[PDB]
Amino acid sequence: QQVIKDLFYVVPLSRNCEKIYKNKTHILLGISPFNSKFSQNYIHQLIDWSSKNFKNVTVLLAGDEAKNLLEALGTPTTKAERKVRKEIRRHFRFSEEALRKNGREIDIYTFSDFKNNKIYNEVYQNVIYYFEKDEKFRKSCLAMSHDALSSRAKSLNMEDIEITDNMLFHAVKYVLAELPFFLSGASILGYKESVLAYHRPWKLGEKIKNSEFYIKMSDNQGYIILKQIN
Repeated sequence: QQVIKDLFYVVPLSRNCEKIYKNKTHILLGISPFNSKFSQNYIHQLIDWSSKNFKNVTVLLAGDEAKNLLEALGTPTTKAERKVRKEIRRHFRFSEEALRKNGREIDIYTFSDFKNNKIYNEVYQNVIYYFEKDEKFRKSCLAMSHDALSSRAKSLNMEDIEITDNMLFHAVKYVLAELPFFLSGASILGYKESVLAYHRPWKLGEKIKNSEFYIKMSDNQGYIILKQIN
């Protein structure tokens, strides 16, 4: 189906991201938790299009710190942990169905699955270091945290809530834990190169690509925005 091959229009973060995308070596599909965009049908579209276009496909699901997003928006830890487990199981089920339909390996991980991986741990340590020591990087990470909480506030219908600093610093643990895959997902997983793919721009990535921090993306890592057009 040429409809499937053209399901998405790709917008690269940088010209280097475009080259990695055009090499079609590997795509990492970021599935955000507690986001109504990621229905069964949409996850199938992502994987169907990825399977026609890329040599290798991997799905990234949220790890343990997804509970922080709920704990910030008024969920006690017990309910938050159960809601995360349920959400990850559903994301896995839909992703596995579509990978299987395409004759693909069931290559699905959470960002918590790499605590014994030296690349993940060392990039994570770098992210934590500059979060503590570079106010500019810290501010950008806290803005990613604000974005994640604002979206779910609207999504769990709670837009009257003030987003406090304590909310931001609790939720930024999610941002810091996911960021190594934005920076170095190919090297963490073991592919020669990769693009992480998502449906929204990554403003911090634009700054990283503008050489604004000592935090850098790996040379073999790109980021693409997936749009759908008529």
